[PDB]
Amino acid sequence: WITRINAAARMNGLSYSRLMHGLKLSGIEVNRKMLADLAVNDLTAFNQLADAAKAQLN
Amino acid sequence: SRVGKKLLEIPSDVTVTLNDNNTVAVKGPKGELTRTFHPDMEIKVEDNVLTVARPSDQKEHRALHGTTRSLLGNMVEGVSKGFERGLELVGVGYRASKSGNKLVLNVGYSHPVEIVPEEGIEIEVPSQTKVVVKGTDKERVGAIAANIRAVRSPEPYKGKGIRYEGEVVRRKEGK
Amino acid sequence: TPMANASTIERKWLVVDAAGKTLGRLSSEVAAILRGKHKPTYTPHVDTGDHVIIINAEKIELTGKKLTDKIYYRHTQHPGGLKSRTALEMRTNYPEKMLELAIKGMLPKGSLGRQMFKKLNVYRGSEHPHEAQKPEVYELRG
Amino acid sequence: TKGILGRKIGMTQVFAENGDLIPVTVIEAAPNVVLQKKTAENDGYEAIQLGFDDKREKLSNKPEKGHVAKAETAPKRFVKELRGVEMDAYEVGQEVKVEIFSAGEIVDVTGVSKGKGFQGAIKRHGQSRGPMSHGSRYHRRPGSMGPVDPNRVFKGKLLPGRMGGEQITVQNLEIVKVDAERNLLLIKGNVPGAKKSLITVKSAVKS
RNA sequence: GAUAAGUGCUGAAAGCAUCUAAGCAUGAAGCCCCCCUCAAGAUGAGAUUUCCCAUUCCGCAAGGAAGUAAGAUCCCUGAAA
RNA sequence: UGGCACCCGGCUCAUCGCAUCCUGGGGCUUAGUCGGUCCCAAGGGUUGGGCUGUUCGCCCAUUAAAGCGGUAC
RNA sequence: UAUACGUUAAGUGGAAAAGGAUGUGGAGUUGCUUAGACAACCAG
Repeated sequence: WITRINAAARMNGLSYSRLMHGLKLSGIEVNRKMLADLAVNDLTAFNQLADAAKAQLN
Repeated sequence: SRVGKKLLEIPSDVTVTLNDNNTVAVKGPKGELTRTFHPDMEIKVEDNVLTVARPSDQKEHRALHGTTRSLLGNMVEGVSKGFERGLELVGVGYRASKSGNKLVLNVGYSHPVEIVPEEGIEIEVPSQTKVVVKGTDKERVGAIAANIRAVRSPEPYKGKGIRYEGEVVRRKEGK
Repeated sequence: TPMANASTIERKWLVVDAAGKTLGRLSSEVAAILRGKHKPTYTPHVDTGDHVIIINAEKIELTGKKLTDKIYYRHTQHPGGLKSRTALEMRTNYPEKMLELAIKGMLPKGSLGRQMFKKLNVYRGSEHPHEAQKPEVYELRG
Repeated sequence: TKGILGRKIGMTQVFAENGDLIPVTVIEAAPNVVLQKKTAENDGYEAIQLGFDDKREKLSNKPEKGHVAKAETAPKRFVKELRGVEMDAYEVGQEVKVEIFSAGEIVDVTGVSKGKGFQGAIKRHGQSRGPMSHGSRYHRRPGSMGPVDPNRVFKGKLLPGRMGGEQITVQNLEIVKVDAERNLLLIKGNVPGAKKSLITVKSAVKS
């Protein structure tokens, strides 16, 4: 799950560590890596989550 | 004053063109040379003078710079006049040498040696105990003189051998 | 219950030039691309990589004095047989083999690693014959 | 360079002009015919092909007849390639004859040696015998088989096996006499191979 | 063809010098080629020349089966093996 | 009822290290003839006998040379 | 293949050093010291 999330995040410009820190800080959005694997199935929502994390990260 | 950090004057009768990779083609009456330097080397060359400074105080420019600027004026001389060099091969039977063109030498050592001179140099010396040579570039003329110096070899016991311009022959404990 | 992958994949074609780039700093990225770690559908037991074409492989670069000190050894299994080559000869005589060795040393061992290695094409010079596959240029992100 | 193919006939002696005696090997070589010219832009290296001996129709299949169709000739028994020769003095149908060699010219001879079958260590590699008749029970055996530490046997250790029957070359032989009416060459010395076999004569490599 | 110990010419820190740092030459029975032999199971399984061809059945297509072409083998007389 | 240190040779087959015996290339210290010394170099080569327990070993005659060692003698 | 400040150029980093060593970046001092060094170059 970590490897897949890392690849999906690097497809957006973020890295895994920065994305996880932003998610942990942009509220929490408790999301197990298993359920954040949804990058494979529906990539659009994963981009929304990454956008929120980026918005809080800066 | 570092060896090379000077203002080298020139007769202003030569041609110079510049390109990238420090490709500086210096021509004129006769010579045409091109010495390329690493790009960090700043270039400051006027019509005749070259007031090149050092980009940095570290050894890539605190020491190497003095190597470059100096030799720059060298091309001008090599472009304009030429160069000369001298030698001697003093010996009892050291008259063996070339009768023009290619070199042919019997050392008295029972093996002869044959060499053909290259382009860019002229040799005008009838008596071969002394050697006088001329050319266009100091580097090539020095190599040529090195060629003829290596032709003959000295011996310690006897006061005879091959020497540079005005030089003595090695002497050792031979008895 | 995540999703694995089984034969329902597509492999793209990428072309990377090796002009100026150092040996390892390019080989690592190329190996990572070859294993297929750059896509979210990664799978350890299935090949999901792409095809990598390298051009201008003879203009590679090495830092320091390695160009005259790095030595490639091999053994012929006979007594006293230990052949050696300096990096300069490897660069000026077999440029593609040095790149192939560097990339191959960075791939997992076993059947899948050796089958992964078959997707790499290395050419000396700036011309390749792979035209019908429509290669797409790809710069080194790292 | 230049070369030709032939068949060995045997050995004899010849008296030279000053009155001394020299051994001679007789090579019989009917004229050869070129069959193919391999070029760089089509095959990757300059070469020519030569055929030597005629064989009747029954001992020939359609591919061989088709191959020899281009240069009009009967099917040939032996076909060999020569490379390094000048490629502008040959045609597809040209004929190579023994007159190309002149008496007193150095040459090379390549051929396949005889066979001796399964042979032991002493005859195959020229090793030594153990002592006899001093309480010793060691004769003709290969010898010790390495040291103890490696826990294995090194490659290259020589052991009995099938002997002979491989290509070899003899260099710097010279020609004593040549005649074209019988297509015979007389080399000085020995030549590898059994009688009636195939031997190739080439120009000197060392020169 | 480059290289070791060495020999040099240019020229540096450092106006001088200076075979040494950027450079350029020469230099060993070692090192790669040249000589000889094996070598595409090199699964990366290469190349050129020549010969045979689009057979019959069901299955309408694919497909699968049978008899064959070029060519081999079984069997017999042997030995340069 | 002292003193104070230590804890098998021969045969048949070979292979490796260089801390080089010969051959190659050098400085040298050495008229040349030579010889001594010190660097670089492991490719190849490096002997037949008599007395003898081959010893804390003698001799004979050759060769460009009759190297030192590791591999459970 | 994060963000800042310095060191090292030899693969030191990747065992433990006597002994030897112009390798040597900084913080010091101590000299003579632009009517004046290190090359100065002309001149007992």
